[PDB]
Amino acid sequence: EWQENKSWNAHFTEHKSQGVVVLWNENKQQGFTNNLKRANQAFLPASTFKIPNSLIALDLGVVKDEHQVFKWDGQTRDIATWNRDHNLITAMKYSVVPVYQEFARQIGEARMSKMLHAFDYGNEDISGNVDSFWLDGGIRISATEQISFLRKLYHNKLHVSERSQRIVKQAMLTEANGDYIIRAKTGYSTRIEPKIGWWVGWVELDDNVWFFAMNMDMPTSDGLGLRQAITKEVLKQEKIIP
Amino acid sequence: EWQENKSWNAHFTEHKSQGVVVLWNENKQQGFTNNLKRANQAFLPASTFKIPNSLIALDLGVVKDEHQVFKWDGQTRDIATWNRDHNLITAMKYSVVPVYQEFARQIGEARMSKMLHAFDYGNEDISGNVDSFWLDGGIRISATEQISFLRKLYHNKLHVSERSQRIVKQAMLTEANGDYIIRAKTGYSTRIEPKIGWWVGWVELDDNVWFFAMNMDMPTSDGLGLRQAITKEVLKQEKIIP
Ligand SMILES: CCCCOC(=O)[C@@H](NC(=O)c1c(-c2ccccc2)noc1C)[C@@H]1[NH2+][C@@H](C(=O)O)C(C)(C)S1
Ligand SMILES: Cc1onc(-c2ccccc2)c1C(=O)N[C@H](C(=O)O)[C@@H]1N[C@@H](C(=O)O)C(C)(C)S1
Repeated sequence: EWQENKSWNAHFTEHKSQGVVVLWNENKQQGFTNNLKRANQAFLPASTFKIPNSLIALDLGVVKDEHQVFKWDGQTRDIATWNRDHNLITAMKYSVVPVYQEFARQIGEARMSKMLHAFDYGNEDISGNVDSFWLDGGIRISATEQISFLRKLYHNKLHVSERSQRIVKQAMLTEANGDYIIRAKTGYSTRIEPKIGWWVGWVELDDNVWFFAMNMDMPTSDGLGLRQAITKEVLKQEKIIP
Repeated sequence: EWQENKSWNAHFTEHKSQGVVVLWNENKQQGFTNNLKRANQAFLPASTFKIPNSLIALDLGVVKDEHQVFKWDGQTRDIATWNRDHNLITAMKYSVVPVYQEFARQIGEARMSKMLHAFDYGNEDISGNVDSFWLDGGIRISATEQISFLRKLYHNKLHVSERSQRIVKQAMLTEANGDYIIRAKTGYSTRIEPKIGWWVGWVELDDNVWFFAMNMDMPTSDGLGLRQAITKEVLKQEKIIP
């Protein structure tokens, strides 16, 4: 079952914005969205690709553990937080593209292609530069295919080791308190039209898990905070979080 | 209820191919597929677009009835059956692209877009050339979206006349005997990757209707007969046909 709930369109209208939110209730095995068509439209994943990229780099030994230091290469880039030493935890937190480009070059085309076929990930197409196909190449994924992928990660059912899956879930930690835990990854696709923002992940409660995937039109970086704000307005209306 | 049935994958691996078959049982309102992900992935419709294009041409009076002759323009093309006079029945049987390109020019961009919105047909996007957008422009549709559309046609529920719907169902007639009737349309998309074959339609029994939509990888035109043969192997396994 998928069920359409157009009342969530209010949360987008409030900000003169357009997009989709998809929720999956793990206990009841039912899905909900404001737009069934856009829920199945495939886009470039941009920084959401850092979840499968991390899994592959750990399983092949390109990354030894979550404390290994990746030293700054000395090139001043326009994002201040990229101009420093990182590990896996900080490289995911600050979406540090140059660290992930170096992992992809060491994984290589052949192993990257075989791993994405085993994950059943989006359209499985890596055409383009081995170190930029998720930003300006031929790979495409829908919000519903993001949920399918994330459910397998949650249950340790991807073909890679239990250990690789546990470390990446630790790196995805975004928020936690007495009411909920959020594990998630942001993305911003800016190189090829149409320009879109992503937020994909899940909410852990005492007795259930809600998986989510949202995308929205992002003509400039001024609206990037709306990825989390709009998603949290839907979770409150559904009584998932206070 | 959607159920995944991976035993059907044997009919694709037998012929060294890959694809999806989707079935819908009208009496039970239940669907079956070998591949839930591919069942909801969007592709160019190619010649399966002759179903909506026929419906719109009839309803606007571009085509008067099933007997009206469309005289060959006297340009020699590749397919020998295209180099002769046609009516609606023979144009759909032989998939005569040049006849349908002239229908699209007389319908025009504004009326074509309005009718695809009224039908809820795929992504409803006609961007590209008015006479080739279903071959190489922006329009996309999934196997499950082809079923939704065909169910409305079967029940005379699309927003055109009853007369337009009855004449198109006549032009779709493919096979009939004492056990079953098949109404359907073939497609073959090669202008954009991946290259795919389509077969969409339904099977009329004495007391039920089974809707189907299949697509499969088609690297050369040598495998085109597999569109029908693999679909009939699934129908036989499920005891829908003898
Ligand atoms: C190795 C250098 C790679 C840069 O790779 C990009 O394509 C990045 N994009 C941009 O720097 C932007 C932005 C913009 C502006 C303000 C704040 C954020 C982004 N506007 O246009 C371009 C071009 C990175 N791509 C994103 C992603 O991978 O999701 C990002 C948020 C990490 S930012
Ligand atoms: C979480 C998170 O937690 N803290 C910050 C933060 C705090 C202060 C400064 C910068 C970031 C942060 C965040 O925003 N991280 C961003 C993110 O991945 O969503 C990335 N980094 C941005 C950038 O460095 O500007 C970017 C536009 C490259 S995408």
